[PDB]
Amino acid sequence: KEGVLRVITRNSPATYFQDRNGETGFEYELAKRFAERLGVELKIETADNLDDLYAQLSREGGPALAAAGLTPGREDDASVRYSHTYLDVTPQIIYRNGQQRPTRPEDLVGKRIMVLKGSSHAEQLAELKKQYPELKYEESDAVEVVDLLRMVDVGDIDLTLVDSNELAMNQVYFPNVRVAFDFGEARGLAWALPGGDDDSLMNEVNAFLDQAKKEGLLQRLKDRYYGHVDVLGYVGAYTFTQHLQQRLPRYESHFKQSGKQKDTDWRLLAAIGYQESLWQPGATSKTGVRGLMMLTNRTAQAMGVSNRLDPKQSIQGGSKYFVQIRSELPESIKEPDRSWFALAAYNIGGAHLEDARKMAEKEGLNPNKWLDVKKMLPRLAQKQWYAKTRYGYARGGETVHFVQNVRRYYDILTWVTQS
Amino acid sequence: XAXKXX
Ligand SMILES: [Cl-]
Repeated sequence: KEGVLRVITRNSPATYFQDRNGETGFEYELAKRFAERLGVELKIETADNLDDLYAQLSREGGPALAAAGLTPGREDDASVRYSHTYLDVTPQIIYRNGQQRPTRPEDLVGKRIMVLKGSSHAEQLAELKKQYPELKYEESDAVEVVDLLRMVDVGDIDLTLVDSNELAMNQVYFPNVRVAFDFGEARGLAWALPGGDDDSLMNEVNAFLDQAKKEGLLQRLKDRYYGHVDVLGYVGAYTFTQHLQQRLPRYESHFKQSGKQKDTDWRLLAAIGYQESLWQPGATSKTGVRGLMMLTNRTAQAMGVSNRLDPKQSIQGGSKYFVQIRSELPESIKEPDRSWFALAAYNIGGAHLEDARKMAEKEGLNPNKWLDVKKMLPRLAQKQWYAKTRYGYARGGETVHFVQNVRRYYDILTWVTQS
Repeated sequence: XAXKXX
């Protein structure tokens, strides 16, 4: 029996990927809402590159559709069909703060440029190269957009060309990146189906996207993912000690009792709570976490938490979760490294964390050393590396920040106690 | 084609 919608996409922060709670992404969620409408089960399939994505999409047989933040192209060529558009974007040239802002397309010449092989943007440059014959740019399959942005930020390439939205989601993780200029008109993104004699699937796709635009479902989606967030930045000792005085006193006893109850240092628990909510029991994200220990509704349920907003329940729930995560780690990993690993899993999920341990092993490092694995973690955001892993993309550098941040708060709390 | 993008 069918009853399964096969949707091909990119494994990327904007389209689809795995976080600590399982599958997520603007594309994924939108496609599951659709599958739910049709009364079928969603099957995500990822493509190696865009050329492969399109190769897959048009060979019988053969995925039902591609949800991948694609731009329509020629219409005309009924060989690939596109949907009604769900997200309006604009391609922008991206440069690096410090080097000189290119102002006119012509300025692109004699700079190192990289784009996704097989992309709309490679085609914008291909066109441009006729107007300016000595334009040169590179294109790769071993690279996603999050790679391009990384490369410009660190200085390995000078320019790139990406959809405006891809910035709206990653810019915050790349403090050096800058928009030079818009390069093209605003266009809508659309799903791609194969052509095409049966318009049944397409008619239903577009029926979905039309209504989903009036339910506001697209704007909700647009806000829940293209609202920058993730791991909070280290606040400094000025702010922290102010909160030692102003906030900790209300929660110190909840932290202590949980520590007692679970046989762990209560100040590590408190550090976690600080890096999570700044010790604010009413904190929320549109990512679905809430409370002092920023728990998901699903995780809250599983730890006995009938009210995520009760700081005492949140602190027990999250502490329980952290210590269980740490008991489930391979016996190979000893303390104190065990706890650092446990913080990493608390954030990035065990599965990715195991990815990093394996990547570490193969790399000749010690998978039981937090110093080693934490060098592997950031590579989960590099296509060349994550594509060779079981669960794929993960913004692992933020997990590193997470862990090291909790550890600083942990040190200050240890110093300030400890008579 | 075309197509960064979710
Ligand atoms: Cl410890």
